[PDB]
Amino acid sequence: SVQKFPGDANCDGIVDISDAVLIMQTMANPSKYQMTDKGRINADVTGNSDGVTVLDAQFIQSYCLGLVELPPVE
Amino acid sequence: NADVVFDFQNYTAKAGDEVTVDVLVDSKNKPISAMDVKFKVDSPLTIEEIDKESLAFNTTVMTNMAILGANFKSLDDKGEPLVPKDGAAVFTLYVNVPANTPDGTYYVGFNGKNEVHKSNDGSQFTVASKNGAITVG
Ligand SMILES: [Ca+2]
Ligand SMILES: [Ca+2]
Repeated sequence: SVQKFPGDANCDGIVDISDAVLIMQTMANPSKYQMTDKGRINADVTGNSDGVTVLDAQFIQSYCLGLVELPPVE
Repeated sequence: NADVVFDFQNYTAKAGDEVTVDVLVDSKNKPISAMDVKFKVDSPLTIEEIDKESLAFNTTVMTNMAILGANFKSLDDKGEPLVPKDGAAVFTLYVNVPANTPDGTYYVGFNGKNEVHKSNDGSQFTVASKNGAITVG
Protein backbone atom coordinates (compact mmCIF):
# COMPACT_ATOMS: atom_id res chain seq x y z
CA SER A 1 0.00 0.00 0.00
CA VAL A 2 1.07 3.61 -0.56
CA GLN A 3 0.74 5.75 2.56
CA LYS A 4 -1.80 8.56 2.18
CA PHE A 5 -1.02 12.24 2.74
CA PRO A 6 -4.04 13.73 4.49
CA GLY A 7 -4.90 17.15 3.08
CA ASP A 8 -2.91 16.80 -0.17
CA ALA A 9 -5.86 16.74 -2.61
CA ASN A 10 -3.78 17.87 -5.57
CA CYS A 11 -0.83 15.49 -4.83
CA ASP A 12 1.84 18.23 -5.02
CA GLY A 13 3.51 17.12 -1.75
CA ILE A 14 2.32 19.99 0.52
CA VAL A 15 -1.03 20.86 2.16
CA ASP A 16 -2.13 24.42 1.37
CA ILE A 17 -5.12 26.38 0.16
CA SER A 18 -4.75 25.13 -3.48
CA ASP A 19 -5.95 21.77 -2.08
CA ALA A 20 -9.17 23.43 -0.91
CA VAL A 21 -9.52 25.06 -4.37
CA LEU A 22 -9.28 21.66 -6.14
CA ILE A 23 -11.87 20.13 -3.82
CA MET A 24 -14.34 22.92 -4.57
CA GLN A 25 -13.69 22.78 -8.33
CA THR A 26 -14.26 19.03 -8.55
CA MET A 27 -17.78 19.51 -7.13
CA ALA A 28 -18.54 22.66 -9.14
CA ASN A 29 -17.58 21.18 -12.51
CA PRO A 30 -16.71 17.46 -12.31
CA SER A 31 -16.46 17.24 -16.11
CA LYS A 32 -13.48 19.64 -16.07
CA TYR A 33 -11.85 19.08 -12.68
CA GLN A 34 -10.97 15.74 -11.08
CA MET A 35 -8.84 14.39 -8.29
CA THR A 36 -6.72 11.26 -8.79
CA ASP A 37 -7.62 8.19 -6.72
CA LYS A 38 -4.81 9.11 -4.26
CA GLY A 39 -5.88 12.75 -4.23
CA ARG A 40 -9.43 11.82 -3.35
CA ILE A 41 -8.24 9.63 -0.48
CA ASN A 42 -6.01 12.50 0.71
CA ALA A 43 -8.84 15.04 0.46
CA ASP A 44 -11.17 13.40 2.99
CA VAL A 45 -9.89 15.04 6.16
CA THR A 46 -13.01 15.45 8.33
CA GLY A 47 -16.42 13.88 8.72
CA ASN A 48 -15.34 10.36 9.75
CA SER A 49 -14.49 8.96 6.32
CA ASP A 50 -17.77 10.21 4.85
CA GLY A 51 -16.21 11.17 1.50
CA VAL A 52 -15.19 14.53 0.07
CA THR A 53 -17.46 17.52 0.66
CA VAL A 54 -17.12 21.30 1.10
CA LEU A 55 -16.40 20.64 4.78
CA ASP A 56 -13.09 19.04 3.72
CA ALA A 57 -12.13 22.21 1.84
CA GLN A 58 -13.07 24.32 4.86
CA PHE A 59 -11.05 22.00 7.16
CA ILE A 60 -7.98 22.55 4.98
CA GLN A 61 -8.57 26.32 5.26
CA SER A 62 -8.72 25.87 9.08
CA TYR A 63 -5.49 23.90 8.97
CA CYS A 64 -3.80 26.70 6.97
CA LEU A 65 -4.87 29.08 9.80
CA GLY A 66 -3.36 26.91 12.53
CA LEU A 67 -6.74 25.95 14.03
CA VAL A 68 -6.88 22.15 13.46
CA GLU A 69 -4.65 19.12 12.92
CA LEU A 70 -4.85 16.77 9.94
CA PRO A 71 -6.02 13.18 10.62
CA PRO A 72 -3.63 10.23 10.92
CA VAL A 73 -1.58 8.82 8.09
CA GLU A 74 -2.52 5.31 6.98
CA ASN B 1 8.14 43.02 -11.01
CA ALA B 2 5.37 41.54 -8.90
CA ASP B 3 2.51 39.66 -10.54
CA VAL B 4 -0.01 41.26 -8.14
CA VAL B 5 0.22 44.34 -5.95
CA PHE B 6 -1.84 45.02 -2.81
CA ASP B 7 -2.67 48.64 -1.96
CA PHE B 8 -3.37 49.03 1.77
CA GLN B 9 -4.17 52.73 1.07
CA ASN B 10 -3.33 55.66 3.36
CA TYR B 11 -5.40 57.09 6.21
CA THR B 12 -5.52 59.96 8.64
CA ALA B 13 -6.64 59.55 12.24
CA LYS B 14 -6.54 61.03 15.72
CA ALA B 15 -5.83 59.15 18.91
CA GLY B 16 -8.92 57.20 19.99
CA ASP B 17 -10.27 56.66 16.41
CA GLU B 18 -11.01 53.38 14.66
CA VAL B 19 -9.69 53.23 11.11
CA THR B 20 -11.36 51.00 8.51
CA VAL B 21 -8.59 49.67 6.28
CA ASP B 22 -9.76 48.47 2.85
CA VAL B 23 -7.02 46.40 1.23
CA LEU B 24 -7.23 46.64 -2.58
CA VAL B 25 -5.45 44.47 -5.16
CA ASP B 26 -4.26 45.04 -8.70
CA SER B 27 -3.77 41.73 -10.54
CA LYS B 28 -3.60 43.36 -13.99
CA ASN B 29 -6.94 41.60 -14.62
CA LYS B 30 -5.46 38.15 -13.99
CA PRO B 31 -7.75 35.67 -12.18
CA ILE B 32 -6.96 34.49 -8.62
CA SER B 33 -8.09 31.15 -7.08
CA ALA B 34 -7.39 31.79 -3.38
CA MET B 35 -5.48 33.85 -0.83
CA ASP B 36 -3.94 32.86 2.54
CA VAL B 37 -2.33 35.77 4.44
CA LYS B 38 -1.39 37.30 7.81
CA PHE B 39 -1.54 40.99 8.85
CA LYS B 40 0.16 43.35 11.32
CA VAL B 41 0.07 47.02 12.32
CA ASP B 42 2.70 49.08 14.08
CA SER B 43 2.33 49.31 17.85
CA PRO B 44 0.45 50.68 19.72
CA LEU B 45 -2.33 50.33 17.09
CA THR B 46 -4.21 47.01 17.02
CA ILE B 47 -6.19 45.09 14.39
CA GLU B 48 -9.42 44.45 16.36
CA GLU B 49 -11.26 42.48 13.66
CA ILE B 50 -10.80 41.08 10.15
CA ASP B 51 -14.09 41.32 8.22
CA LYS B 52 -15.55 37.95 7.18
CA GLU B 53 -16.51 39.14 3.71
CA SER B 54 -14.27 39.77 0.69
CA LEU B 55 -16.11 42.26 -1.51
CA ALA B 56 -13.63 41.93 -4.39
CA PHE B 57 -14.48 38.20 -4.67
CA ASN B 58 -17.99 37.95 -3.11
CA THR B 59 -16.90 35.21 -0.75
CA THR B 60 -16.50 34.46 2.96
CA VAL B 61 -13.12 35.02 4.57
CA MET B 62 -12.08 32.50 7.24
CA THR B 63 -10.11 34.19 10.00
CA ASN B 64 -7.94 33.39 12.99
CA MET B 65 -7.70 36.53 15.07
CA ALA B 66 -5.00 35.02 17.36
CA ILE B 67 -2.48 35.14 14.47
CA LEU B 68 -4.26 37.87 12.45
CA GLY B 69 -4.69 35.29 9.67
CA ALA B 70 -7.24 35.22 6.87
CA ASN B 71 -7.94 33.05 3.84
CA PHE B 72 -10.55 32.32 1.18
CA LYS B 73 -11.19 30.65 -2.16
CA SER B 74 -12.29 32.87 -5.03
CA LEU B 75 -14.15 30.84 -7.66
CA ASP B 76 -17.29 31.31 -9.74
CA ASP B 77 -20.21 28.91 -9.58
CA LYS B 78 -18.46 26.55 -12.09
CA GLY B 79 -15.16 26.60 -10.21
CA GLU B 80 -13.31 29.13 -12.38
CA PRO B 81 -10.83 31.47 -10.62
CA LEU B 82 -12.16 35.04 -10.35
CA VAL B 83 -10.78 38.37 -11.52
CA PRO B 84 -11.10 40.72 -8.51
CA LYS B 85 -13.78 43.43 -8.81
CA ASP B 86 -12.08 46.72 -9.62
CA GLY B 87 -12.14 49.16 -6.70
CA ALA B 88 -13.52 46.65 -4.20
CA ALA B 89 -11.90 45.68 -0.89
CA VAL B 90 -10.28 42.24 -0.94
CA PHE B 91 -9.96 42.41 2.84
CA THR B 92 -11.34 44.91 5.36
CA LEU B 93 -9.52 45.42 8.69
CA TYR B 94 -10.75 47.41 11.68
CA VAL B 95 -7.82 49.14 13.40
CA ASN B 96 -7.93 50.76 16.86
CA VAL B 97 -5.77 53.81 17.60
CA PRO B 98 -5.44 54.06 21.43
CA ALA B 99 -6.20 57.36 23.14
CA ASN B 100 -2.56 57.76 24.23
CA THR B 101 -0.99 57.07 20.79
CA PRO B 102 1.83 59.57 20.14
CA ASP B 103 1.68 61.60 16.91
CA GLY B 104 3.32 59.57 14.17
CA THR B 105 2.86 57.36 11.13
CA TYR B 106 1.91 53.74 11.79
CA TYR B 107 1.87 51.15 9.01
CA VAL B 108 -0.58 48.31 8.37
CA GLY B 109 0.65 45.48 6.10
CA PHE B 110 1.31 41.79 5.74
CA ASN B 111 3.15 39.79 8.43
CA GLY B 112 5.33 37.26 6.63
CA LYS B 113 2.57 35.41 4.78
CA ASN B 114 0.86 36.76 1.70
CA GLU B 115 -0.05 33.81 -0.55
CA VAL B 116 -1.99 34.44 -3.76
CA HIS B 117 -2.79 31.23 -5.65
CA LYS B 118 -3.29 30.95 -9.40
CA SER B 119 -5.07 27.66 -9.83
CA ASN B 120 -5.55 24.27 -8.14
CA ASP B 121 -1.96 22.90 -8.28
CA GLY B 122 -0.04 24.95 -5.68
CA SER B 123 1.15 27.54 -8.22
CA GLN B 124 1.33 31.10 -6.84
CA PHE B 125 1.71 34.63 -8.06
CA THR B 126 4.54 36.87 -6.88
CA VAL B 127 3.28 39.57 -4.55
CA ALA B 128 4.12 43.16 -3.58
CA SER B 129 2.38 45.64 -1.31
CA LYS B 130 2.28 49.43 -0.99
CA ASN B 131 0.93 52.24 1.20
CA GLY B 132 -0.76 51.36 4.55
CA ALA B 133 0.29 54.61 6.28
CA ILE B 134 -2.00 55.60 9.16
CA THR B 135 -0.95 59.17 10.00
CA VAL B 136 -2.03 59.93 13.57
CA GLY B 137 -2.15 63.66 14.56
CA1 LIG C 1 -1.28 20.01 -2.13
CA1 LIG D 1 -15.15 14.37 4.50
